[PDB]
Amino acid sequence: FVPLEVYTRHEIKDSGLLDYTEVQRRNQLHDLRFADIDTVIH
Amino acid sequence: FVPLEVYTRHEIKDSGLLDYTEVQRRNQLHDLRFADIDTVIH
Amino acid sequence: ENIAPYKFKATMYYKDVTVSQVWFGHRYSQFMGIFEDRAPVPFEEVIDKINAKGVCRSTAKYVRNNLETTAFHRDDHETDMELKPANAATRTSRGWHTTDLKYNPSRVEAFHRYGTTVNCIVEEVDARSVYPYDEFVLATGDFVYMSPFYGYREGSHTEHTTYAADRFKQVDGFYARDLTAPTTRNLLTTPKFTVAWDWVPKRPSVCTMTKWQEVDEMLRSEYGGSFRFSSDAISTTFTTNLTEYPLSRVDLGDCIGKDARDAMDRIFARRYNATHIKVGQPQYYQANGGFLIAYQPLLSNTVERIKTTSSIEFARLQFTYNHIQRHVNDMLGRVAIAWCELQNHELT
Amino acid sequence: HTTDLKYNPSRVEAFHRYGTTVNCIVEEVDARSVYPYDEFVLATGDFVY
Amino acid sequence: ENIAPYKFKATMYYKDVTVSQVWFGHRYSQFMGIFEDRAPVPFEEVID
Amino acid sequence: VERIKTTSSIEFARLQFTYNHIQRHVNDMLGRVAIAWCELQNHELT
Repeated sequence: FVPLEVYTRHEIKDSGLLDYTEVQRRNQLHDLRFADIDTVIH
Repeated sequence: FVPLEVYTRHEIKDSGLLDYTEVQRRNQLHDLRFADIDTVIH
Repeated sequence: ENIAPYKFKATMYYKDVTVSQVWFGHRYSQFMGIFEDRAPVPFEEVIDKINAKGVCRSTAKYVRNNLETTAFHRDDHETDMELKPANAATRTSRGWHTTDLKYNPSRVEAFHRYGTTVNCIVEEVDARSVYPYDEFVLATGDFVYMSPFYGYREGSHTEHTTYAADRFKQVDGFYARDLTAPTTRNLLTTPKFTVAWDWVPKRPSVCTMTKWQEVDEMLRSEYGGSFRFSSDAISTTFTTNLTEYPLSRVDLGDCIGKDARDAMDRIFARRYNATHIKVGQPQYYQANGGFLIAYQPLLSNTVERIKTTSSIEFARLQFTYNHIQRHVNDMLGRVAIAWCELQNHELT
Repeated sequence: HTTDLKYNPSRVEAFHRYGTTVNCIVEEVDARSVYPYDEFVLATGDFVY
Repeated sequence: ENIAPYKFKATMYYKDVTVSQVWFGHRYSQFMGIFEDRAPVPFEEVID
Repeated sequence: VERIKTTSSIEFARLQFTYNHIQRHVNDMLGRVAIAWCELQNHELT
């Protein structure tokens, strides 16, 4: 007998249309990617 | 043998108390439902 | 039953507008409010400026709270900013922004002072939709309340849109110069951004069924008024009604024929090149638990939606029990027949 | 809802102007709770303790 | 073991308050802040 | 008072049913075979 899954748990995770983890991981990288968070101005 | 599941994957999805997909789908329909997004005023 | 969403690529154009009000003390400075907003990039700005010359207009005109509002990147005149690559990060898609230093007002005395900041941004985003594909989502978390397949061509205007007619625009023969072949582009301007994606026909692009397994040899047999399809490659026995299942009843099932024919052709070439021949057209049956079986018989030379159970252990259990039952019954029949013959034989 | 056009101040000169807008809203929402049913949630995402 | 939550129906009453501050240029207008809030509807306002 | 935790897989129970059915039937048939063999030997002693 070989292992057999109708839906691997990766698919079951993926069938979710959105993902709080991924959305938060992308929407807080916003400052680093699209701005400078260190350069202070006076 | 008939198919038999203790918890159908719909239930397993539903046992989550909240849902990022549903919450976001409802909280961005807010403008359409409860306001006009097109009528510009001058 | 396919459950993974329909995934594709899209591009978001929007201008982060950031107004900040500052107070200027006698030895310090203090923010007293930071209004932020995501203005959309209008249509001709996407066509004539972003895609053509790789520049953005450094000013934002948009309707917010039922008002027409204009933002200038430093409260100065309108210019064209040279769109450039953004910083790099792990597991993030290509992005592009025109500024990276939020402008803030110069120091003055106790007066509060206001400072605008317009940052044009273009990102590539995965987009996902789920049946009935009435609206789709971006990885940023924002939504777009119109079907991914809405369009002017081919009667696509039958599909669902929730925004007015003007907000959507389809461009033919679009050429996409990266910002570092003709295409048709859907461009939508929701009150927060402008999303763009390559228009495609619906029926050939989605499917409510997924090729789950390919079986070189699955034996079909008739029993008690139903078909048993049994495979030892996966140790699984499905049961189906005698009559077929017309694909016309399957909602959105246009990939099934293509995938099945491709798989049968490839498997026939790989294994049954000369030892067997096809017999008739491929057939389709529906099994207990929702699995749809596409079956091509061989010969030796000599509308609705289908719900699929998440556990296959009924089928494997059926296969195991059937194998054991068949073998034990065969051996016990042989034992009984031998015993009978032995008695009839020792009567002498 | 009782309004659908966010009121904004009439045009004046360089002066900033402030505009209020009150929109009364009544919605029907599914609500869900989980054992031991100590607090429950609405589909809007808000909570009630 | 039941795992689906206990589901029922409820009604939310609230007032979206939206204060917006605008600047008025010599040829244009510009938002400079949009405070938003969800005020509650008091009791007798729900009943009467 | 307490709360009862339910496993998300029933395959132990179905496996138990399958094995029990097979065990019962095979044991019954083999018992019959053994008894018949015994009687045949006691019978051919003559």
